[PDB]
Amino acid sequence: MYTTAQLLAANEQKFKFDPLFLRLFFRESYPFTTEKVYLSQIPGLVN
Amino acid sequence: QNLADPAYRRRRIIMQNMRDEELAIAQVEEMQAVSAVLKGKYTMTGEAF
Amino acid sequence: DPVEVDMGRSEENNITQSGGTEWSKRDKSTYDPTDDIEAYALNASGVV
Repeated sequence: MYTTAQLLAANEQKFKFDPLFLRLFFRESYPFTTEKVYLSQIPGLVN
Repeated sequence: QNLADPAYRRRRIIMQNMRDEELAIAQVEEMQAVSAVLKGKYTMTGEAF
Repeated sequence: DPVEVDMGRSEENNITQSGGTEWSKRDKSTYDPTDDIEAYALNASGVV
């Protein structure tokens, strides 16, 4: 029983990961009300 | 999820068409400048003219 | 009496340049060693 174990600090093992993508590209967020979502684009070419 | 009447759709078509015609004018306008300071000559020739 | 200490080092922080590519099997002029530096700095577990 006579052990006297003295505990010191621990580690974290934190990760090298940051978004960089929702933080630079996908910056604006949109919730959904429907199940599907379209993505239309207008191709314009006058003459 | 949010439609409109064909009337405001007609308004949208009118505004878009005005935009397209203005763009076509601005674009065809540079043709003469390109001919002028590209050769010193220009040709104003095309059908219905 | 022997007392062994495993400090907690990982083997991928104990690289040996052994191979055909350490530094001496290269041209000193054309090669940049920084590529090895970042290739080893990935498993840094923090800033170095």
